[PDB]
Amino acid sequence: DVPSKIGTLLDLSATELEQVLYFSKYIVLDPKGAILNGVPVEKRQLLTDEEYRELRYGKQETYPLPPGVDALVKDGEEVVKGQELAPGVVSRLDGVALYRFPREPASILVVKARVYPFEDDVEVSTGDRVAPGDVLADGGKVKSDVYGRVEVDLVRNVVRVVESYDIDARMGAEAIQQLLKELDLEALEKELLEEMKHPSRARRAKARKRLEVVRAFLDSGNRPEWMILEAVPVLPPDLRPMVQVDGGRFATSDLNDLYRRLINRNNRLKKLLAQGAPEIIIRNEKRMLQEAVD
Amino acid sequence: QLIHKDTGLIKEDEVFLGHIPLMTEDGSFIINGADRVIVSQIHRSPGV
Amino acid sequence: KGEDVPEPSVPESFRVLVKELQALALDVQTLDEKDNPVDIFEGLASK
Amino acid sequence: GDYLIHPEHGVGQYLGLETREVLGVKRDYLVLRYKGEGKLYLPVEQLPLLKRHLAGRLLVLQAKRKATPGRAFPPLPEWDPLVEKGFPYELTPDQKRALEEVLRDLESPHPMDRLVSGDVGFGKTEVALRAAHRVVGHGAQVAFLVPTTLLAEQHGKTFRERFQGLPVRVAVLSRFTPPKEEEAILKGLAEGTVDIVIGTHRLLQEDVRFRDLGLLIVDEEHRFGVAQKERIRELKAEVDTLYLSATPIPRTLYSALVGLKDLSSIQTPPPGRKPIKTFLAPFDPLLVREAILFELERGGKVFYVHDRVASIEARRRFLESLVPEARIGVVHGQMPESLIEETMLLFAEGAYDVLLATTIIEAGLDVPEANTILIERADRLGLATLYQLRGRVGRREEEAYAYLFHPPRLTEAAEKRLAAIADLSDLGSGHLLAERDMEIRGVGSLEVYTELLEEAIRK
DNA sequence: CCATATGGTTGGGCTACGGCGAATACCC
DNA sequence: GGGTATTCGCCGTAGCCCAACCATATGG
Ligand SMILES: Nc1ncnc2c1ncn2[C@@H]1O[C@H](COP(=O)(O)OP(=O)(O)OP(O)(O)=S)[C@@H](O)[C@H]1O
Repeated sequence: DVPSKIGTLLDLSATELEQVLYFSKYIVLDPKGAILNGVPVEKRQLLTDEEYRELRYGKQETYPLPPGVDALVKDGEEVVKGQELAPGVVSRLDGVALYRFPREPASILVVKARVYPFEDDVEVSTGDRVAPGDVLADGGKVKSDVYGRVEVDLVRNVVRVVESYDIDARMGAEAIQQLLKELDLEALEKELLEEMKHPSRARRAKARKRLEVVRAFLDSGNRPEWMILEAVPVLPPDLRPMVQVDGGRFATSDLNDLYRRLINRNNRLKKLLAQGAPEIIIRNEKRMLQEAVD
Repeated sequence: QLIHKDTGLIKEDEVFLGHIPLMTEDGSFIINGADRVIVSQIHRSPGV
Repeated sequence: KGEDVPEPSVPESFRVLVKELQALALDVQTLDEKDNPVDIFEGLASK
Repeated sequence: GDYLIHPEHGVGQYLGLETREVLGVKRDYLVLRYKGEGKLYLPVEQLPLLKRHLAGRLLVLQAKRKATPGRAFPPLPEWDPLVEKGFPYELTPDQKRALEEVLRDLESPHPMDRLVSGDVGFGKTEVALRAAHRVVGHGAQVAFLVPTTLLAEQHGKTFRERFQGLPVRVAVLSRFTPPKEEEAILKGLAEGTVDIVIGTHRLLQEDVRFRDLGLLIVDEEHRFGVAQKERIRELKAEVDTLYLSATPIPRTLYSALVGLKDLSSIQTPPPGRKPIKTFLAPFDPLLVREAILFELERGGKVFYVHDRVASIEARRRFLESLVPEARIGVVHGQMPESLIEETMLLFAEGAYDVLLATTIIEAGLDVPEANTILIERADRLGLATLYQLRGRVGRREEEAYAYLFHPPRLTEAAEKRLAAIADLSDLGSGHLLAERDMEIRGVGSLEVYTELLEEAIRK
């Protein structure tokens, strides 16, 4: 129903909740001090899965080269964007590089990673994420100076770290419910009053409507999270009477068919999560689940 | 006459195209035993 | 039986409407005049 | 007025010559009447392109041989340790029980008529191996009418893997079998110097003469044939019958088959097994890319099926355009045996990586390294075929991944069919109850059977 | 004399308008 | 940026298909 009351509270548009409720883009919970291509990120933020991966795992580019030919870059070497990394292949991004097959490499990756050579022990393990200014290795001498996940290298005695953020964003009604758990209505009402003190009559009217809705949420005594369903009720069966007509057919309420399709898809996705399926069919099945309950 | 222009193949046949309801003598129609009729329909003439 | 037909208590339409509304994930609070939550089903099909 | 024969359209009746019309083109025609006024006006340039000129009989036969003993079987309890040595593996005690059960059905003068079932991949061969060894232990021949000539070739490979220390003369007769070898095998078992035969129903249609009609072991009668079931009955005059058809007929015979076929299923057929981690989806090529990446990670093999409604090599080139890494090969039918066995030995070589079949009859092989199976055309499949694809991949110490794709997501028969497929957990009797439900749908009579049971004792 | 093209066999399975409104346009 | 239409714009008004197998003919 227009205006969407969930979108009225959580300050969105119908397209954005369409996205996050049919798994088109992420939405954040904590920015965790991340960034988006130069501008830092904020709460209630759209995010493509491309950007989600890029801020989580990042952009790594691997390049081919002539077979049996030694490259200008050596193993574990800093690369500048625009460098002639190869005999003939120009760089693209900024990070450290690794070979594939010497004799004199065959292919070379470069990654968004800082490197810090360790001499003594490492204080962390591989996969551990850590902010700048925090210790990493050599009893605290080698330390984290970028946001990223650490990879130790006992071979070259280098604690490297692939520079990435630990921002939590999700795609789902669980995430919408998560945001709905975190609404102080009081300062919300107060800043709505501040927009009432603003001149601009359009934003004044929008804030007026949002204020009336949130005052209704105040007085009615409700968690807005109760707009999200987690256990759907099941009607008495006689009110959906699937009965036998004289011709052998069953005069049947369509609610029985609806309940059947919901039970089928629901127990199917329970079984799917029970095994640890690859996530693509998980997203598609949750899409069909929301479609079915709709 | 299914006639290909190029090879000159002329597959000629006498196909069957369903049934057409026939008018009675007095002017009615007999559809499934029911007695039916068609009423004329006036409308605007074409042209300018 | 040959007497006056009595008067029904909770309405049949009332009851099925309450259950249809509770089917829509919507609690409906049937009250008295003093906000005591009155049951209309007498605990028949309610735990 | 001639009985002419068009080389393309067969019968034709000469009518004359026509100088008929085209769109402003003057070519001439000779004219032919066909069946039901087909007046083809053939152009004259095609002048040398024309020439001139019931069951109750079998039912009471079945009830007769049911009432008839036929022959008895001695045990010979010394020969079977020798060949029993020849398989270095342990035997399931359920399987050993069913083995001794069907062998005591053999040793009775009644005809041995049983069916051992169970969830596949357990050596259903081995009971048939030692039963056939006892049968050739008394000199009696062993036949095997097979579902697939590929399975015939694999079964002959396993039999020769067992018959090393035995002087057993085995053979395979099929369409794929070369004709000199075909009639040489027909000769060799016609006088019986060939002992054990496998093959498809050229064995049943070329009227071969047999020498010992003792033991008949047939598998997978579900796709054999109904009138070819009657052909099996023609073959089965006074015989002892074993069926390794875990996948039965949809209760159009399997209703009455219970009772007189002592159902001898085994449970937990193999130990050390893995639940088949199936999935299901609609079609997506990137998922195929990730799946073939998974199987090249584990270094395994891949089956891939199709509908065969068109060519499959064009689809194969399309998948190779998707994945230019692996080496994909088609085992399409209607090819000579040279092509099929070259593909089989190249996947034994395994430089070829993806077996692109179109049929379970094209792909009923217990290839060990296969652990990934993908299906596009799961909508147009019978359930028995579907789980036969499922169990047909499967090896010890290894998981399995199945990706069955729904194009419409809508066909309600196949919707509930794939639902009652996807209810699976792992091995053990779930196929049996699934077949039970499918057979409920299969019927969906005892009265005439009570009549024929009565008269069969009188006959 | 041997090796395919195509035939036919059975089986297996299958489907245009009132009309309030509203982003927007026009105005001062 | 507040005020004034506005204009469309949707809301309400019981049949095959395809697979394998065997057979005959037919070309090197
Ligand atoms: N005694 C045994 N116990 C367990 N597994 C065995 C035994 N003997 C053989 N096997 C395995 O069983 C498999 C036989 O191949 P399958 O054909 O898949 O099994 P099958 O049951 O004989 O045939 P099906 O059921 O028609 S697929 C092989 O992988 C053998 O290693």
